[PDB]
Amino acid sequence: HHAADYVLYKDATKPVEDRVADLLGRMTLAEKIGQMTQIERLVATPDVLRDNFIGSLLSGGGSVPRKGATAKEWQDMVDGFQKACMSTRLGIPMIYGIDAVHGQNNVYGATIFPHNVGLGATRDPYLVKRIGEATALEVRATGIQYAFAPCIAVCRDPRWGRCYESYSEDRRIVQSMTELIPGLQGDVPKDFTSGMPFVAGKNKVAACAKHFVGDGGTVDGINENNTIINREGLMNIHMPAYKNAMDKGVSTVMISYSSWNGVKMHANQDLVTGYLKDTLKFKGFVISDFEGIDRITTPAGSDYSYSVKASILAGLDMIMVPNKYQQFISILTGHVNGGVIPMSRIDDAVTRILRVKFTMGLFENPYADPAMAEQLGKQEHRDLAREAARKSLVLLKNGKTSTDAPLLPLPKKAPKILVAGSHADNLGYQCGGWTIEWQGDTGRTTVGTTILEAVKAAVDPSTVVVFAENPDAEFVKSGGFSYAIVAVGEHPYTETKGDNLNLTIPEPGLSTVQAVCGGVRCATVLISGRPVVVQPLLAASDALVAAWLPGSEGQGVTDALFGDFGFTGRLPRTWFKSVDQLPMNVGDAHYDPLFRLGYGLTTNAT
Ligand SMILES: OC[C@H]1O[C@@H](S[C@@H]2[C@@H](O)[C@H](O)O[C@H](CO)[C@H]2O)[C@H](O)[C@@H](O)[C@@H]1O
Ligand SMILES: *[C@@H]1O[C@H](CO)[C@@H](O)[C@H](O)[C@H]1NC(C)=O
Ligand SMILES: *[C@@H]1O[C@H](CO)[C@@H](O)[C@H](O)[C@H]1NC(C)=O
Ligand SMILES: *[C@@H]1O[C@H](CO)[C@@H](O)[C@H](O)[C@H]1NC(C)=O
Repeated sequence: HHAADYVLYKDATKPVEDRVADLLGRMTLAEKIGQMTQIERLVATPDVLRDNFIGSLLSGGGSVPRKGATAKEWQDMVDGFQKACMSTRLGIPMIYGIDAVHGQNNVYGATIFPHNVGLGATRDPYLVKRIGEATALEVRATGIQYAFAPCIAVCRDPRWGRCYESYSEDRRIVQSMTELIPGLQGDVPKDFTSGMPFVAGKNKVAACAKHFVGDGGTVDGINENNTIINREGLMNIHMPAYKNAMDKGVSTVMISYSSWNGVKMHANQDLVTGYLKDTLKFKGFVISDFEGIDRITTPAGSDYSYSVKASILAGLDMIMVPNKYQQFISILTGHVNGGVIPMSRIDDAVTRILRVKFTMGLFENPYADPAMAEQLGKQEHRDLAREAARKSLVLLKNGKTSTDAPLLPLPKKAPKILVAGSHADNLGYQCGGWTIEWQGDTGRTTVGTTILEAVKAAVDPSTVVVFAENPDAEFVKSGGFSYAIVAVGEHPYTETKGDNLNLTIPEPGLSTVQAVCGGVRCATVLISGRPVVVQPLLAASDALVAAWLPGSEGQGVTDALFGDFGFTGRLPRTWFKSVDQLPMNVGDAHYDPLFRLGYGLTTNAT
């Protein structure tokens, strides 16, 4: 279709499938295996990307060009990698992935949204769609085209360190929140075939339903462990939201480190090929988790030849190596050369990877748009995060007796008020894991508003606000305070570091609540990724709010505390009486919760 040097796959007017087949037909084995290889930016250089025909890069948690990097710095980094990839013989652009799981959270100045558990509390799928829309803009602000989200785990045991990444223990809630996908990617057209990948264009990103499948069902909530459940239970609890994701055109699916009845997901042909590809008709690409294939074996990485064979034969398309690319490429090349892995399997993997790239417009817009840089941390997106934080809050108690005056909403005008606790003025703590660093961090790690700052921004000018992180009982009794807001809870964590068999918040937390509430009426704001042992906190407190991990916009908390809006959040998980009960989920035979799934007190706006 026209000039003498015409190349069909480079023609933007041609159908995606024709472009895919045209390109695939021209590729060497090296070029094919290259597409299947995703590497960390930490090991990438122009020569590496060119010489190995690399298909993808990622930033893992905390993998950044430098701390405090601007959006333009990120764009320049990604574009530098892309220029190298576009200089190959075939000029196949790389796709760059990142964990943008509650905003573009590795990036300084990015809006940080509430984590998924709090979003489940909102029961507001359209809110979550809007969060996806805002997240896509902030990801593209940094030049990145691919977000490793949503996590559609159905966390069945809050001892899991990733429970906060699950919208709910109830698969119906998780299904509803798959609206994140068309937020990130754009809405699919009316005609759309379930299982096809979709991204609308350069202002949207590819999404990733993860981690397939049963990541939330592991024994005792042990991260990456074994999910022991029959097929009926897997299909009833852990699988449904993957079908919703297919219906919404999710572009990629990431495989879980976990096992199902002792079979590693990264080696499970029956589920990856038989079910996801052949039954759900998924036509996007399947990606490993980080060193996921290494962890097929015990010890991890002890037979990488086997890891490569098992994973590629199981049906994975792209391997998040992410560091030992030469070994990966060498081993896979050897397996193909030896007939151990057929060319049909390689061609399928590359077909899927190319399909996603062509579909999303990556060949037409391989480089960043400098005009998008200003999307990062945009006030409109912060306003959305503030709305989400407020809606996520679950009011658990509002008065010690049925006859007391309800404490909340608090008055904005009072002579003197106390703000206290380890979590009252700690932005990193209110964001939790996957914020700037992989595991999160403490203190003023990004741009945002702490609970203390939010209180100061909310109150009447005549109201004196005193901050004391851990005041003693005498300080409070002598202080002349009208009331106190005390914020405590969990420290940031991610993945296995968050696995926790006791679910008791660190001290000082309870001691501070007891000291404060003993001296003045108190509203306790509990920051956590999950239900934690709460009876002692409740006993001390006049009012108590489960605020989850609300993100950068602390004013969402004060919007409800001071009555600008009513409390509306409802528990998206069971609140247990004790950890000895676990696992214990809504619908179980011997269900004995402290607060049932769906529980939440309300207030009316002042
Ligand atoms: O970052 C890519 C994927 O990685 C793993 S987390 C990974 C971790 O396993 C590794 O030890 O450290 C990396 C960098 O700190 C993490 O990104 C997670 O399981 C996925 O959810 C995530 O999408
Ligand atoms: C589960 O965890 C135990 C204890 O660390 C470990 O020995 C076992 O191999 C794990 N099982 C799986 C399937 O990951
Ligand atoms: C609870 O477990 C966590 C994580 O395993 C640990 O850091 C903490 O010390 C434990 N707390 C108690 C009270 O045992
Ligand atoms: C809140 O409004 C509802 C609905 O009108 C009402 O039933 C309830 O009594 C109100 N509570 C307060 C404290 O105003």
